[PDB]
Amino acid sequence: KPHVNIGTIGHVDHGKTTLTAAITKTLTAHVEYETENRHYAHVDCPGHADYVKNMITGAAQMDGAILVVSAADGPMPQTREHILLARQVGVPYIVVFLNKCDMVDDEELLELVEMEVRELLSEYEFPGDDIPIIRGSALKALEGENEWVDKIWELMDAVDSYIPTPERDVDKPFLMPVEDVFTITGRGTVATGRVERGTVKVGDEVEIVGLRDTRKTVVTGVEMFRKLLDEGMAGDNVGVLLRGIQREDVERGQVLAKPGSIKPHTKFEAEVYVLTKEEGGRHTPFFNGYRPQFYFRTTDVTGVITLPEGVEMVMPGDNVTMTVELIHPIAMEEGLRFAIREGGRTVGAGVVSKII
Amino acid sequence: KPHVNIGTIGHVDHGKTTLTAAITKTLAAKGKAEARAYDQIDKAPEEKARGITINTAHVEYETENRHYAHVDCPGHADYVKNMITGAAQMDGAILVVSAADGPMPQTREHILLARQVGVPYIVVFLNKCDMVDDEELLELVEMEVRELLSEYEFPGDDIPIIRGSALKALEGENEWVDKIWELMDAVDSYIPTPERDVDKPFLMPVEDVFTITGRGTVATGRVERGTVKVGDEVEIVGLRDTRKTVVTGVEMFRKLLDEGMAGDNVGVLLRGIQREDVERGQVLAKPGSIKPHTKFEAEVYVLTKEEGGRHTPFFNGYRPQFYFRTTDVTGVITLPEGVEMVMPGDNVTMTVELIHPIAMEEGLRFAIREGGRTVGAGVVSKIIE
Ligand SMILES: Nc1nc2c(ncn2[C@@H]2O[C@H](COP(=O)(O)OP(=O)(O)O)[C@@H](O)[C@H]2O)c(=O)[nH]1
Ligand SMILES: Nc1nc2c(ncn2[C@@H]2O[C@H](COP(=O)(O)OP(=O)(O)O)[C@@H](O)[C@H]2O)c(=O)[nH]1
Ligand SMILES: [Mg+2]
Ligand SMILES: [Mg+2]
Repeated sequence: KPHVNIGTIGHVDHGKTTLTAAITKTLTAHVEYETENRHYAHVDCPGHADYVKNMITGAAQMDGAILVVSAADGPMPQTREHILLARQVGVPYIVVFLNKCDMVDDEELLELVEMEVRELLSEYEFPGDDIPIIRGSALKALEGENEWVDKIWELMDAVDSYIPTPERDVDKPFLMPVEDVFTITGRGTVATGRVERGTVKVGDEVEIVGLRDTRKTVVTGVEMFRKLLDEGMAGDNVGVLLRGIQREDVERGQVLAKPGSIKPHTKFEAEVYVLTKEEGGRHTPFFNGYRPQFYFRTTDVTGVITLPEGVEMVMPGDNVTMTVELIHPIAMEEGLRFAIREGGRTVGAGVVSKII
Repeated sequence: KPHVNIGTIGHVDHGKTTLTAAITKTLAAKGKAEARAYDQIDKAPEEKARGITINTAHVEYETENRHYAHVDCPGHADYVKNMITGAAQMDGAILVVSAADGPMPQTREHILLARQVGVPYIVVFLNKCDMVDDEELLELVEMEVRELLSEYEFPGDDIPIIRGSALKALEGENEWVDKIWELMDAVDSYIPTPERDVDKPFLMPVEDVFTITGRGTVATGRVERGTVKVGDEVEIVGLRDTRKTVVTGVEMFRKLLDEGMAGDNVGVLLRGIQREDVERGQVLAKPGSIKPHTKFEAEVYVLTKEEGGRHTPFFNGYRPQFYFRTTDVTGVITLPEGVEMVMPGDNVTMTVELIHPIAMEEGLRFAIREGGRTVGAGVVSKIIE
């Protein structure tokens, strides 16, 4: 049965931890649980920076989120912050659990809160008019009341049907980041790496994207050492041979890809979290014009940072939306994670939020 | 064709993982390995020796002569645990020393651990010679490394020391690549090929003893090394005076076999032996091949709380249980000069005196147990007579 990564977002005390427990009983504290047609991994962080860092750099990468909103309070500023963040890091779908409905029985009051949640979701670019809003009480559900346990079921039905099962890596357009390039004596040039997505077979055309102008060629070999010939797929460590390609023609940090499926860019917006000293970062802040290294897949490229209008610095442990201009193009899409390094220290973790 | 377990040891940041990557890439260019990404060897997965977590990378490659399984580990604590209780004993090690820093404290500790766990042979890769062209400084570092090896009884005058650059080799610079070849020739030549378990002298730890009507007195266990068949002479070694007798049969699933082999779970029937003459914790062995001892030195890793172990230190005179193969035996610990207290998570050398003898030899692993939990993992480093 398919697996999906999700979690709970929304303002402090609105009920994420209780909902999380009520869901598990019915049917960064990780839990797993399953529905009839799907298995779930579920994250519930204890507030503040924990959400920021799981969402920018976490073990999972959320395929959808449950926004918890307390009927008693309405949307608060962390409700907004979390919706904004979700958009920034690429969370593809949101279902809402309107919680604490045991405390608010005026239907008219519930519809007010509902209207405002939808508007707030639509003010980022989520489709506020189509997102499921399930009325409930995680507390009364956890406490066994059949009335409210039923709505945990309704929530999980809405999760099953509205948050699609993510596209499997093997079904995506071929992509292999080039790890190294060398000549095998008596043979020729190979480009090695671990296939990230899709499938490749001898005779396929690929593009070599990033660092230099894109070129297209044909795959003349795919090898997994002493195990496999002619094909590879997501997860495989392979050497790829390419028609007409010498060592001067392919390098570490480029990618092999299905033609047209990914483009090179030098300029993008990203959401970045600045590591603390204790996390391995520096104690000093980011600033406009800072020119660290950006690590995207298998290479690192210098880039210049610009901070938002009227932000002069960003302190360790904080996050911001930054604009970046790289000195060389790199293959990239929205939602791609990267590290920011300077010297031998990881100073930042990012996700590409928009391509310019 | 012959298979050999090796690995890279040495102080943090000296270049172990970059060397490991460089070897795989060098041999990959000759169709003799899979080239392995530095970051995949560096970010080593977790392995799980019973409540103990060890971050361990495995690569494989071959030279003209042998197949190598090569281990590399991110942190000093991983090497501690790997060497004392990791899944593969090393048949040899490559000691990486930065020519820019010289020997450092993990350089010493790893040479010391290699000695304590019985690593047969060390070859040295004097790394980062791209940073150091002063011929005075090089020969100084090599003399220090040689002295340090000799201090722990390695043949510091015989040991090969290859001057290279892991980083330049990994980048493809031909002259540095040559030094990877020089290293692999030193590995092939100086690290001996280990004996196979089946060619070693028969040994089986006794698990249980009972009588089978119409067959005789049977000692069960799993054959560890060698082979056994009806008519062979065996000794019964440990816990009481050694006795020699004839194997009268070997059974598996209640049926008589032609022979039992390294790996088989068998019952060995023993001539002239009653059920009280043999017990759990004794070993059956090729006569003369193993001796019983009560006193030994060991290198011991003391588990943390989190691994299931103690939550307080122990002291000189600690008298726990020592679990050798199939049975616990009480022993008294004497700590070395200068060592007064041992904390959860420490590794130390100790002397032990058991209350009954056990068949043992240098290299034999054991657990230290107390109140039915494992508190330590040890290797017998020296027998004391
Ligand atoms: N009345 C009511 N209280 C709830 C409900 N769900 C949670 N709470 C309570 O509100 C407080 C905050 O809940 P919690 O799950 O920790 O909030 P979090 O900060 O979003 O994880 C706790 O006292 C909960 O027991 C509910 O459905 N109804
Ligand atoms: N200049 C130079 N640097 C090296 C060489 N070998 C490794 N390094 C660098 O030293 C650092 C540590 O190497 P690493 O292989 O991870 O050391 P390990 O902890 O012993 O695994 C890295 O920055 C390497 O790229 C070398 O031969 N020359
Ligand atoms: Mg909570
Ligand atoms: Mg390393």
